[PDB]
Amino acid sequence: IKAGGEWSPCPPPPPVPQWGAPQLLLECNDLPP
Amino acid sequence: PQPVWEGPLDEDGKPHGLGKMEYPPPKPGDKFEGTMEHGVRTGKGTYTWGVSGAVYTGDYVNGKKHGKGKMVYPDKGVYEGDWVEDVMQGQGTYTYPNGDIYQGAFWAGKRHGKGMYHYKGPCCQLVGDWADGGFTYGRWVYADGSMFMGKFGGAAADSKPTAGSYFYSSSSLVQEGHFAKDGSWVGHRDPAVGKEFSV
Amino acid sequence: GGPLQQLPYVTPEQIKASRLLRRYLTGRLDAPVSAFPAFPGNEANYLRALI
Amino acid sequence: KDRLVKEAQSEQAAKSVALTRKEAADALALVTAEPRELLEAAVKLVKQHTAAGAAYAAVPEPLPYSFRVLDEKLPMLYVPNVAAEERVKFFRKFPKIGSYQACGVALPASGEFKALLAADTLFPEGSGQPLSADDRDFVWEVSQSLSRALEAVQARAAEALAA
Amino acid sequence: LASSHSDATLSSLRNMLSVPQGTYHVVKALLHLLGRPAASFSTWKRAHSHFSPRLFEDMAAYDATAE
Repeated sequence: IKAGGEWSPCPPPPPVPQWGAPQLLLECNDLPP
Repeated sequence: PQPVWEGPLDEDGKPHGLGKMEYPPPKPGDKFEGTMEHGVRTGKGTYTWGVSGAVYTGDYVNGKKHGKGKMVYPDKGVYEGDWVEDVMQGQGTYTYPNGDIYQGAFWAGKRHGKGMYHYKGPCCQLVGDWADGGFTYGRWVYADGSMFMGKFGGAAADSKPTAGSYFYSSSSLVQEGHFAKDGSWVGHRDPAVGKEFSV
Repeated sequence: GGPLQQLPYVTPEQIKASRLLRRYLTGRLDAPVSAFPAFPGNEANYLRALI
Repeated sequence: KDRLVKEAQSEQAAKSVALTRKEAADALALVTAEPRELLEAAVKLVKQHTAAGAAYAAVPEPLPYSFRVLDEKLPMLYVPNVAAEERVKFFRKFPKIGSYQACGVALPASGEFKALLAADTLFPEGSGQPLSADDRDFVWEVSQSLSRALEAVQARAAEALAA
Repeated sequence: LASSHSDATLSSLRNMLSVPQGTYHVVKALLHLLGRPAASFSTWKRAHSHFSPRLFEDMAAYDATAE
């Protein structure tokens, strides 16, 4: 056992975000023929 | 550069049937196929984007995504579930590029409701109340049975545990406590033998 | 004396994962070190990384 | 005297629960019924007495781990951690945390496996913690009782067909 | 004459763990003829539920005149 003064239980990995940027949202183009 | 339509055409040049439409590129342009009505789409359709490469094969209402649907984003992340007003809402499932799976409720395009997130690297699962794509309360379960019940920080705190109780199945000990700012675990009493947190 | 096993080699992943956890050695060479933080191996790999 | 009495009563309670569990396991063999009904009765007995989260019987893509029972002709299988194993199959297609156990139903005077009793603890519908040896022993005993009952069922069916 | 032995036939059919191949084929055909949803007797496991006392009564009830 390392006898340093520092240790703490590990937090869970951060859930990964969505494709939206910090937001852009892709939209179907609506133009008639 | 009017977009080309191939399929049945109603009066006034309004598409009215099962056909395919291709749009002019500004990198190919987009392409829709499926039922259309009076210039707007309705029913089970498939829209393939040009620049990004996303493909949405799902229902349509009033020219917007609505009802059950399934999308493959530019990143290999695949969503599958309910849509309202071309925004992810209601119950569904999401598969991330990392392999992490999420089952639960969405609201305004984020994780929100009662859901479970399963990581790929470590088999740990987060189960409970999500808000704004973050974990608020519930049970964080390891791959063997050891777990932690309590309140997790929001999206601001990156879903870190803040207060609650640890249970370790290797030794079968239960300890209740909280986390300091530095991350050090501070317990309120000495550990005691117990059992898993089955709500 | 007695039997004498040979520890396998050590990879950078095992060394990096060992710096995160803090365990008492059970004394036998086939024992799960931890579920989280995840460790890539059994007791022998943890012992090799500690060494 | 008080301490001695408390210890004695704890021991008596443990013996009582062991006796009632074994008595239930002995009853299933006696039941005469359609095979699906005998399987359903076993599932109920396993769920009530054991701490198992769910009990279900049953009558490239990795080979499901339950096929090990048929291929290696081994009567009982126990996976303490499904996370460690890779041949385990999840019905709802979502990865689960917990243990698993499956002890097949082998008819006596033969070796053909007819049914399979699978009891598991998977979060969140289950404890998610390894089955204690008493639970596993109960699952084995229930499966043996079911084996005797199924042998009786086949015997009666053959007699009726030849009648 | 079919419904004469309905109870015995149902009892012998229900006690079978395995799949009696030819008999399963004729039972599946008969279930198609009686206009069942056809997605509920694909495998023998699901086809077990369909046969019961009511099966023999339905056989007489089904119209033999309709085209």
